[PDB]
Amino acid sequence: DFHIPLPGRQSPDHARAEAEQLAWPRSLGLIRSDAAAERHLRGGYADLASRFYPHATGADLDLGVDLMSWAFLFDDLFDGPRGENPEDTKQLTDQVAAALDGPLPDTAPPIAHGFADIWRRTCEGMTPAWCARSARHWRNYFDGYVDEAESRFWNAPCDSAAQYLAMRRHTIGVQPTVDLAERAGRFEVPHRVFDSAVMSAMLQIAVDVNLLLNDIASLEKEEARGEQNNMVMILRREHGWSKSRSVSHMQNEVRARLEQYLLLESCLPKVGEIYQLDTAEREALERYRTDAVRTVIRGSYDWHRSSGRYYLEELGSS
Ligand SMILES: C/C(=C\CC/C(C)=C/COP(=O)(O)OP(=O)(O)O)CCC=C(CF)CF
Ligand SMILES: [Mg+2]
Ligand SMILES: [Mg+2]
Ligand SMILES: [Mg+2]
Repeated sequence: DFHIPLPGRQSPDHARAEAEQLAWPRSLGLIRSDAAAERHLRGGYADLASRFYPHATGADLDLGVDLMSWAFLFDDLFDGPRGENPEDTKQLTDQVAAALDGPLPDTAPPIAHGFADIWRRTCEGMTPAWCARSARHWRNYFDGYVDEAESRFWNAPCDSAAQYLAMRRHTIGVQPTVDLAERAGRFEVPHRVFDSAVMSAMLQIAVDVNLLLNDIASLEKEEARGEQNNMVMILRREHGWSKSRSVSHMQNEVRARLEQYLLLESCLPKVGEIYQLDTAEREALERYRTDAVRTVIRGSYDWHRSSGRYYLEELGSS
């Protein structure tokens, strides 16, 4: 339990989105057995999308559903030996990230064709400058998986919280998730305001809160697997604390960050005057605050407590 002073929201079209969530990944070759389908439904991935994107319905919401489907199918391809070899991790991430640049060869693994279909749908109808900034966010995410594989290979665990966050902030995938809230909402935050120091601090709070929530929710699955790059394990190594002290420390950190997040929300009216936002930009920035940044913070908190997540080698083979 944590202090998330934000209203819980869920798309009114969530029942349909959960009922139809399997048709897209099955048609892409991402779910190939019936047991794989049930394993997927147990993740609650359409549920998570409907809470990340409460403002989306219909096809817009289905794009968010497919993003969560692909994202967790993708992340599963690295829990095994591939996530241990940075050469093989890079080999796969480069075939996925290639879709950001052009058409994939038909020999690409299905996980890459899945990403290509999502990225094609994310960009259509957005400004080219928005597509380029989002493609950069994806490349940061893929490169982060190669850094995590480098840490496991050379058996160099993250010795500090600082060194962990510099790596986990990219692999958590929050920024590509927030980017899709703009696409699913059919709006764009003023690009000069996205780059502002105030917005970056708010975005960084949303990332930190998410990875802290995830490191606590999946501590058992990572303790039973000897993983050393988890915030509760790193705090015990960095500060010599117990498990009960590090966990309560992480509650205080998500506590302090969400109060600082409120402080920054109150600065946005002044931030808009600084960048001379017209009324339309003022509204798009308001939508970004409530339908993209707030939703990625609150939506993750509700879903980490309800997700069942707390044989796929075919998807990464040419
Ligand atoms: C791109 C997205 C998800 C991809 C899957 C990712 C990055 C999952 C990151 O969590 P992991 O520690 O790698 O494994 P887990 O499933 O939690 O045991 C959006 C979901 C946002 C999250 C924020 F925390 C997922 F936890
Ligand atoms: Mg994982
Ligand atoms: Mg991972
Ligand atoms: Mg985890």
